[PDB]
Amino acid sequence: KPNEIVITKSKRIEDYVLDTIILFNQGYEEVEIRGSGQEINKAIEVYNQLVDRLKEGVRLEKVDIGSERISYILLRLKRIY
Amino acid sequence: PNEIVITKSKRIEDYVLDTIILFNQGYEEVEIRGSGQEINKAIEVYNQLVDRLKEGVRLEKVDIGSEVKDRRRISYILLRLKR
Repeated sequence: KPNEIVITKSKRIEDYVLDTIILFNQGYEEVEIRGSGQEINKAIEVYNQLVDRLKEGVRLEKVDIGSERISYILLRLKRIY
Repeated sequence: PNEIVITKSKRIEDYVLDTIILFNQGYEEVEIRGSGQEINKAIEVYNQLVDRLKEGVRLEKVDIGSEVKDRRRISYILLRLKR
């Protein structure tokens, strides 16, 4: 659960990127990022900024989409050393 | 033609109608692309196709990323749906 992030309106994209890299740095090899509704685009932009930084060092392990009546996306990312 | 790009003008139900008609016309797989704001919209099109077609439609592939469109950087989602 500490490597499970929910994207909300509260923080900037860049804050969630830093949150994710800190979790990776702390030894969680995988982090889940969840976004729903208007924050699906935000979650994808968090992923894009992570890839921009880490390149091969991060891998998109799994993408789930669905409804929970609002849409959601769930991304599983893996740090690779 | 079976490569749909979601915009702000059309409603979700028109894209749903669009996809089902492509399915019946012989396009077994339809691609739905949404960028930036319309990522959430594209997923909603998918969810309604599921809500009406149930197991008659399968999510084959989901791509996410960023790219440059009309010289602005945008996030995108690409959904490939199979009938």
